Amino acid sequence: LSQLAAHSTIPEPLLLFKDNRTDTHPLRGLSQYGPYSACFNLPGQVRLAYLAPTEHMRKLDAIVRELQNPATPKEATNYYVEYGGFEKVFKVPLVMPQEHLRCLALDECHGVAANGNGLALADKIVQSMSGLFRQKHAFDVLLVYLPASWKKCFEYDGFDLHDRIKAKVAPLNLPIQIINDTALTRQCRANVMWGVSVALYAKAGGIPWKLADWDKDEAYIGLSYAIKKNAEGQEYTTCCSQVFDPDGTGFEFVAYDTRDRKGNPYLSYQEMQSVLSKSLHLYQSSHNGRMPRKIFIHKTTHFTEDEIQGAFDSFSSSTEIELVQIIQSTNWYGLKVDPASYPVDRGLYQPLTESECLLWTQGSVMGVNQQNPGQPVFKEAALTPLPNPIMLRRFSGNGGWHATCSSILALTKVDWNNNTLYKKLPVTLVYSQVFADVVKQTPEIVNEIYDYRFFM
Amino acid sequence: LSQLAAHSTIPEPLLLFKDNRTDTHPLRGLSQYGPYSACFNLPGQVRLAYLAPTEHMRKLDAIVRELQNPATPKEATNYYVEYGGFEKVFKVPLVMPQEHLRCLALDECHGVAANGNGLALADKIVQSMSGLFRQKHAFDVLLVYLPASWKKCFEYDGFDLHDRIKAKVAPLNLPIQIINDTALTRQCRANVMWGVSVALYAKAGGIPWKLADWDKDEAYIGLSYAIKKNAEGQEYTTCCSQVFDPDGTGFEFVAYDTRDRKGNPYLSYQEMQSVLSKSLHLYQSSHNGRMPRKIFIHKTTHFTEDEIQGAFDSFSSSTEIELVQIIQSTNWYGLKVDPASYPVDRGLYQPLTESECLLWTQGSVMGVNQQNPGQPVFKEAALTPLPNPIMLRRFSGNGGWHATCSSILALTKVDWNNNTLYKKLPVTLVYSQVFADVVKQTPEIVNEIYDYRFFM
Amino acid sequence: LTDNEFYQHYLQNSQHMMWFLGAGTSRSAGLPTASDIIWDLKHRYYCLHENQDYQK
DNA sequence: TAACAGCTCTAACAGGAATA
RNA sequence: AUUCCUGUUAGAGCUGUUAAC
Ligand SMILES: [Mg+2]
Ligand SMILES: [Mg+2]
Repeated sequence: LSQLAAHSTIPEPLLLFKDNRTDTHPLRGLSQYGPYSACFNLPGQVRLAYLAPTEHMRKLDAIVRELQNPATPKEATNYYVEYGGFEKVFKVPLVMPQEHLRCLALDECHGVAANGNGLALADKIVQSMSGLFRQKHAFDVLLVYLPASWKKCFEYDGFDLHDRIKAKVAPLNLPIQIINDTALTRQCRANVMWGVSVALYAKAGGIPWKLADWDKDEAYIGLSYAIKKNAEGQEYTTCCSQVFDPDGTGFEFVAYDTRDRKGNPYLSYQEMQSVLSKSLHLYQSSHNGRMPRKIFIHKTTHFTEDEIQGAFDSFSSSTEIELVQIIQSTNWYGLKVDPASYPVDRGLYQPLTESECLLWTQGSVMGVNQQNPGQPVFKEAALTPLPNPIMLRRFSGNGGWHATCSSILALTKVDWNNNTLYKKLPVTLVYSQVFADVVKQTPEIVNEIYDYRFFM
Repeated sequence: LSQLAAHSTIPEPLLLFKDNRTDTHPLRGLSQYGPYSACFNLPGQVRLAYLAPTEHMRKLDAIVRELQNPATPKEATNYYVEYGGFEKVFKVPLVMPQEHLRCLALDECHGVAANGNGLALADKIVQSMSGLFRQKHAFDVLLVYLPASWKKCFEYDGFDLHDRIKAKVAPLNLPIQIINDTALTRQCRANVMWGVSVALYAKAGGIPWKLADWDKDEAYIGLSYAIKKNAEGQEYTTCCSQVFDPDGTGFEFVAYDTRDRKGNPYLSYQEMQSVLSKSLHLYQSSHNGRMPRKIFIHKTTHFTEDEIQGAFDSFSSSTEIELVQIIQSTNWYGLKVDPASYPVDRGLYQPLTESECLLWTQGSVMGVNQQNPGQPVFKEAALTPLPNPIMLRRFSGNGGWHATCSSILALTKVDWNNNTLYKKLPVTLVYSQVFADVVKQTPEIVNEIYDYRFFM
Repeated sequence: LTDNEFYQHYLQNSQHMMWFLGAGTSRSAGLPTASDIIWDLKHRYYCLHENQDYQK
């Protein structure tokens, strides 16, 4: 009775790179081959701009210089790869801004920060951008710096400065790479060069890497929510992200608040039907009208009867729907035996119940070790000694745990904003949660949809 | 035989304002709803500085002071609405410049006024404003005042004072709104106040209004030229302009030189192919890299056989190129009968022959007039009794007069420098002409592209 | 009449009940509504007289 | 509608760095 | 907020099971 169903370890998903080469290590492949989207000239050159107070601009130009020159990894050398210099590794020059492409924040921002007013501080930071907006064509990415003296307005109740800035500059089409004193300090200072460099490339152009072995006929959907603590009650702001590989070479990753007020994170049958309608209409527009054949709707909470009925009735019979729920905190945890020195291989899925499975999005990864090749690497070794798996509770499917598990595993590796090897959750869930935070901070965003490069 | 093809009256295009409240009449919509950029709070407060001889300094204060007070129109009262002041109409405070920002024209300028040296006067004015180079963050718009005593150097053969001043100041990236005695020389105060208020708000970085429901996938190119009277021959300066709408909410308007020597205003294969490739890259940079589905080109003269092929070879198959030539001088003119008491409706386009149509850019507009409500308004009734119809000659568009006619009609309404209802030409043509003058005066501008807010 | 009383009223006597569904219900069935049909017709005609790409 | 049980989530903080 | 998710402190949201009203 102690013998469970046999598991199968899904191998490490391959990532499409420069010249359609595949390598499961993102940074190693980027150094070796280059970005997938560099095959075409979406970014001609990464022209930057600075927005910071006059005192701390030296930090911005210093960090940009550090991006220009190669760096060596000091911490987590088990996984990271030596930086080859932005021009060498992304095959595109990184242009330092000239005098007019380099703005100065108003001194009134300091007064507002001393006053402890987050809303006015974000408004003033945005209003400082007019000098660059007269030259919006000149630059591609704006590096907004915030001095530590503004910490009092960085994060407090009912507010978040980063989300407010992102929601204020998203309709203005300019990507923004916010930099906190964190790129200054930051000892493994070749971390900065890869996280910041990959973010800069994604926001100026796009697609640093693309997941291979992706059927063009599947659209993946992830719903996630956030809470705004009202004085009387609460507001549950839920938003949905969508990923798919279209007929064109440009892999698409969007989000869009489905929503007026909601008291629970479970969408009503009308809301799910409307959100799902918007989703497949977007897919059809990106697929010249072709119907999706596989649909994956990942939700952090269980689908009610209304949600499943809305899913069933929104599509036609030809498009099978894979309604899956992702559980983050679970009691179970495993230990590999042959007992192994390193924890269980990443990607092992263990069918517990006919509808509930364990997926090991965390765990040892093979073939991506730089030093002592062949040794396994545990991404979260610093944080945890063992990997905590997630629970997939399939609410609607025809058959095959492998089909959804491999899709989730491949969706855990295409977060360009993520410096590390993978993510505990699929990019759909994380982007839906990020956009949920954004919409909760700024409710007047429900009108439009946005690409990933705006909010990553 | 006296029967012509049925004319079609294109409706008056709508303009987008704060909270996306559409209106045909720009100033009335500005009064009722406010500027387009108010929702983004992009200009914030407007901070402006002065640069004039001290003997006239007070005048500037006066007009600026009178910018902050209501004004009631006395001339063209049939069109102009009551002015409410910068604080009320634009929902934005007008900032009194401090003594540190306020500058005085250096004395030797007055002396060179006697010498009749335009280049020396312009350079001396630039050196006078050089005290404002360091304090670029403090102010947004500079208000250069040229006294009537300098009229000797205002305009003379081969030199334009305002053109030279703006050509010198644009590479330094600081807008100026030159003010002469004219603005303080007229009779109707509300007219000038609307003009200066809109000009200053748009020069700060805001957008007073935008084309309602404008397609973001169409780019409207416009090429114009200017004459430099060389000693031996002639010089033709050709420059292009773009008025496309980026993926964001705001919209762009940028002109650039088409470039070594030209004796004819017809771009060759190489030059036209080059300027159109630069335009294509400019459009790609804003829309993440998406092709423009259709591109409209407005040239003042006919397209050559080589020039059409040059325009074609610069784009892919998906792009639709509608080459159009705009002719202002025609023997035709229209009379409206039901004999209408008011001239022929604006936007009434008459297809004369295959690839030749008559567009009535000038004419009566319904529902715009303020006094005597419900009556047509003729903007140019002062200059002449009739509206002269311009003529479109099509060279490349596969089909459809409606697309080009509506596009041009809507384009003649987004000239912020213009304080009247519309223009005779699309903003592409007029801004290409203005930048052609700027480049012809100053040859050292050909390298860089410039926004409309600099030269408007 | 409040909706709950109507539900009780119907539930109380649903044996003898004609239904009169209009074109609004088919709105969800995924079928184009009246306004959608009108917009399709304008778009179908507008592209033909003025030669414009239909799918563009 | 008022408690009570479990399952699971986010909301604020804090926090150190890949088998030693 | 270059990143990662490990914990702490709380509250909700769902399910229920009773007592009702
Ligand atoms: Mg980022
Ligand atoms: Mg002007």
